[PDB]
Amino acid sequence: KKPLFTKSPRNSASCESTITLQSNLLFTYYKHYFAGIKKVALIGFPDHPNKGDSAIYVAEKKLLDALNIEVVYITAQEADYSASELKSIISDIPRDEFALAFHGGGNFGDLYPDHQHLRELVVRDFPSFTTISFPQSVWYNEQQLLEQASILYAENPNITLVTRDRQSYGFAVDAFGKHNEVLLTPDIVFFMGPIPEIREATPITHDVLILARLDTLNAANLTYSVEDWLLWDPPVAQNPDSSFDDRGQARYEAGAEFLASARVVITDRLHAHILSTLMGIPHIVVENSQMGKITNYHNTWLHGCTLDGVSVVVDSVDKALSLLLEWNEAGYF
Amino acid sequence: KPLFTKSPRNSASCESTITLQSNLLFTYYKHYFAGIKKVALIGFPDHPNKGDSAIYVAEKKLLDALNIEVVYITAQEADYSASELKSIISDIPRDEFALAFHGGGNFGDLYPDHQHLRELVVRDFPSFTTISFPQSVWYNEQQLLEQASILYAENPNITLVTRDRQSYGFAVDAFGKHNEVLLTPDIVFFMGPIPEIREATPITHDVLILARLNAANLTYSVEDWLLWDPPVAQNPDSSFDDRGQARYEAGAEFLASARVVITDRLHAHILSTLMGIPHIVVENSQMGKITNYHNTWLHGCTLDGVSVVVDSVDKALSLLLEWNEAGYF
Ligand SMILES: [Zn+2]
Repeated sequence: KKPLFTKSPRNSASCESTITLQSNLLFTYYKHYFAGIKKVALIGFPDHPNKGDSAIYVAEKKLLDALNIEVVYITAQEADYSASELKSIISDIPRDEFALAFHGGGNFGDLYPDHQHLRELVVRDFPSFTTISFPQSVWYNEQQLLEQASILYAENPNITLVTRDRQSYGFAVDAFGKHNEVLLTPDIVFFMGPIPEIREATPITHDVLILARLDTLNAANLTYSVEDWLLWDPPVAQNPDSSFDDRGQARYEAGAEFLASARVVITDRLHAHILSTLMGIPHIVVENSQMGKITNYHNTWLHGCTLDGVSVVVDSVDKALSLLLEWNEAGYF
Repeated sequence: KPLFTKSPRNSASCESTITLQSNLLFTYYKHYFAGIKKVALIGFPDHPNKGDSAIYVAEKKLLDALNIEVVYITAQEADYSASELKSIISDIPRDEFALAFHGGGNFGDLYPDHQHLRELVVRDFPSFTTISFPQSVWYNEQQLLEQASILYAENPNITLVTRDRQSYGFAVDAFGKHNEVLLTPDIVFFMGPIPEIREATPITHDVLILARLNAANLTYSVEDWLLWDPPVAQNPDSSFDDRGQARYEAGAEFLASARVVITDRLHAHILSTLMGIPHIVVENSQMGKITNYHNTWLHGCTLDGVSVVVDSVDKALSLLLEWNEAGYF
């Protein structure tokens, strides 16, 4: 009953509506495109410390569970991929009940040839199945790399590409839109819905958390942490005998608790921004890169969460601190 | 009972696609019309184009489904009255009233009057929930784009809805700094499957060529659905609703008179899809008048017996014959 953002109740209603909209669109799109599917192989599981990519995995599980679809196989990298093992797993499954699902996020571009290569390997071993991605960021600065990657999608018109932001959508359409369906949906993590439970369960350890690149102790009676949520990793994730699911769950929960430790967050990471929004943690986001790592997504989907006490975007970390103080005297956290 | 009876398996795929588009329209507009009870429709198409009138009826249908009443309609500047609209909304709470821009292809170089009416209405009535029905949007001329951009920059509350990929990309680059821009299906898909009017209309010709070999035994008509107009639409004492309804129904019956349609019009293509009439679509222009929309939304209706796109009218005839011997119509 109570607002997601306590301390900014009227503005909270607008962002809660926006969360619900994104969650419904995800369901509506994926219910349709997974019609008839009962079992799925997940391709490109993020077996590495990035908290946002693991949160993407958990939200993918949640959506698949909501559609009564079972994950019967997972591959992270080429090294752990086995065509024989996957061939045997799907031998007993009717063709129209099985799909290939590409793990979403920012794994489609110049910097991610291994992720693309795994997609190529799996689709060519198992062609003519319902094949679709979870919502991706997509961009190639280099034509040569784009031309290479385009052959897979041209030769397999059944593959449906899902993008999560307007710039990725426009790029995907121009590059692959002749042969493949291209969609624009929200980021899958919004299917988790409001998750204030974890905000309330986690004890507050600092007043502010700075999850961004850089110091200045403006002593307005506020403690702060300048930690990075990359690098460090839950011990369970470091275990080789642990399952993919265990690693992804642990990394998601760890990342969520990490943000919950503060009353306000300053961040330049998209999924620190997304998760804080879902948990009802007030936060300022810093767009300090070119490209648009934050702003491409934000301007596509989150206009309704762009409010005082909820979430705001600024062009620098110094601007974030200034606004933080206004929020403090306003009592937004 | 399939929508496309002579292509039952392929019909299922296109019916799903219709349902998807209808649900997205509802989901988006339910959200963005939250709290709204009454609406003024701006840019009503008071002219013979059948597709634009079909857009109007679908707009009515959606508004009715959200329990929203249309309390005012303006087609052109000549019939617009600020005083009349001001008095109509005087007793309505601010947050219960919205301005709704009539959708379709009325946003670009060729449509300065449509844009001008939008400018007039928003500046007389600023700070209301303001949103468009799904539009096609493109400006070839920078000078015209720059002029039209001022309205949307000065009124950040306006939400722009586009109906295709290219329009969305254009709208985003041009207006995306200040305004929300959406990509939804074309509003006419909220009508859902309408085979009733296909079944009610008697077949007059075998083929209808609605665009710019004969025997083996196929009759054909090369009519244009512009120009001619139901007599009720020509009546000045008729209401906007009557004209729009009549023009929609007339356009629908016109397509229903054939067993197959060849067309180069987007809404002949859309309506034929909804009615379950097999048809071939011809993309004979440069702009992508058909293909921008089709490739955004209708991959699932791109099947034999349902609907196919080709680059010329000659190609359409060739495929028609394959469909005839297959028995797709
Ligand atoms: Zn004028």
